[PDB]
Amino acid sequence: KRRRHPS
Amino acid sequence: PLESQYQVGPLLGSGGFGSVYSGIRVSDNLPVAIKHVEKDRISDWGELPNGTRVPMEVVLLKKVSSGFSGVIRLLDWFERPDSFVLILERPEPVQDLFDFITERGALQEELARSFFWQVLEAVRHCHNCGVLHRDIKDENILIDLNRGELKLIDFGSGALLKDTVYTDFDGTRVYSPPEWIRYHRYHGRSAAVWSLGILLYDMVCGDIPFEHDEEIIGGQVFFRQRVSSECQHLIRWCLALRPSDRPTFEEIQNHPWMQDVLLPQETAEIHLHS
Ligand SMILES: CN(C)CCCn1cc(C2=C(c3c[nH]c4ccccc34)C(=O)NC2=O)c2ccccc21
Repeated sequence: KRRRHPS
Repeated sequence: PLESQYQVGPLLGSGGFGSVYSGIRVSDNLPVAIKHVEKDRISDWGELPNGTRVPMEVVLLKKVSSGFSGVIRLLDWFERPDSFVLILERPEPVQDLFDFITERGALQEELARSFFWQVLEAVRHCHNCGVLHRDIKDENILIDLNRGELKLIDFGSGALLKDTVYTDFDGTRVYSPPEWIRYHRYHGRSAAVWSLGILLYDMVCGDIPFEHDEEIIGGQVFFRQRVSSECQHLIRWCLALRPSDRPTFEEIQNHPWMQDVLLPQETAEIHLHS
């Protein structure tokens, strides 16, 4: 489960 | 003049950094990126050498855009009544380091070493210019695939660099250090080095080490891929719980895993063209 991470 | 000098293309993306569009400068077809942000949505402000109220991001990009470097440079900016527009370098062809890693999985150490060195130089450049990025992560690194060159993006969480404590932060929690999580306090370099530790693990394992606060503060680094002992040691050093136990930029670039780095064109010929 790989993913982006917003600020 | 604004929409005369630059022909505007497709939206590249949007989020906490505003809306960013593909563009071409009309006087010389230079590929660029056009980033809009509403004044209503800007949380942080500064003052230019002219002495004018501008988003902090413009202040920081102007400090780092002198000379060539591993940073994406600010070519220009306009103010609008309800927004600011920044014109920025755009490589072509390009991919961000987050997608590159998703497509290719864990990187080979030689390639991870080349990338990570380039990011370390780019960050050193920032620090030398009095800028602290505060959001170093794979998603804020673009790869110029032809030249094998990494460029930093998104200075919207950044600050002026200083040696006293920071009590504000709003970059990416999963790349933020345990002293942020536990005390809402951190110092610039030591926090940067933590983020770089997370980034290196991301490069060599295929994903970041920690998703949850409890994992960040536990500082246990389980390696999910085969990674050399030297690289594991560097990463664990960057991810020391106590800030003062982390390495300096010099200790990192002098670490044995960091030696014999490929050149950017070599990195392209070997790992990117084929
Ligand atoms: C796609 N995400 C999650 C983050 C991208 C953030 N981002 C890319 C860019 C830039 C570029 C982009 C290159 N690919 C992009 C995809 C979405 C948004 C921007 C880009 C680029 O070529 N030059 C850039 O400065 C950028 C500029 C200002 C603030 C944030 C920026």
